[PDB]
Amino acid sequence: ATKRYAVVTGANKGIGFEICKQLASKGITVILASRDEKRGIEARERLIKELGSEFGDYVVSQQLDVADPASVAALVDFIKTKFGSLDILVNNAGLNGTYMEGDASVLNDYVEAEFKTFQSGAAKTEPYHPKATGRLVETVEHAKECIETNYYGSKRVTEALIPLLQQSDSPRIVNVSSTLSSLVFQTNEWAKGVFSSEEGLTEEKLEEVLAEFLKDFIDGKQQEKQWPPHFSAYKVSKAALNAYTRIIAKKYPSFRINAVCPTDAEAAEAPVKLALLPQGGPSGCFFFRDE
Repeated sequence: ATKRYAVVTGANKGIGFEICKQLASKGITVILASRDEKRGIEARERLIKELGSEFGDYVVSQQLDVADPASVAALVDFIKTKFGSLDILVNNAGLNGTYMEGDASVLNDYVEAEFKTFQSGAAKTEPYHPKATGRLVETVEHAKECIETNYYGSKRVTEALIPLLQQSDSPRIVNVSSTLSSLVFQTNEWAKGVFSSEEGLTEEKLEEVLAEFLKDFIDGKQQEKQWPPHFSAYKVSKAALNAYTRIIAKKYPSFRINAVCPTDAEAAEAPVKLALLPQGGPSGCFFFRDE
């Protein structure tokens, strides 16, 4: 009933776009934030034409690069000067740390090998490239950008919007994570130890794991030190984001703050429900689709 305002980052396509669609249709006013201005503008255009001209006021595009303090800073001023309030933050902007060399479809063989780690719990530490048709590349620079967006970007956007969110009588923060965040994949036992702590976990300790991983990664010691052979930066940053979700969950008890692993409209249903979470929903939990 009460008019609400939401930001969804990385929302010009994919699941984010569907999150935006579903929030706007429930009467929420959505800020569609995207790394590129025109794609965000075009995404807004398609949503109102799909939803109806009566939603033109309920969807707004604003450019947002989460790795860029000035982009983040510009967005807070925009929400401040146009609306004055914020009730929902959905952190969906994210990077893989990976690309495919050669046949792009071999990626499904790499992803397949990872999900069989779920049904055996035996996390292999030696790299195994399923085909010579394609190769899953994980460069040093992509690992920095991946960590910088998935961890530091989300924290930067979250901390910048907390002051506005705290004037909500129901602030909701939703962090879009990934199944690869599961600790079954953390072959490095120290890092797994840090991430698993429920008491005495600090952001400084999280940042030490990220910095330590990036340094063994520079040094070419990914395998020496038992770091994941594939999706390595991706797994560590999204696992870090899960742990960070719990940290700020405990800091702000009046908020409901959660992470969720997510066609795209159905996968968007789980994060959208958490953005409209009743005041009694949990806080600090990792949901796979539906719990």
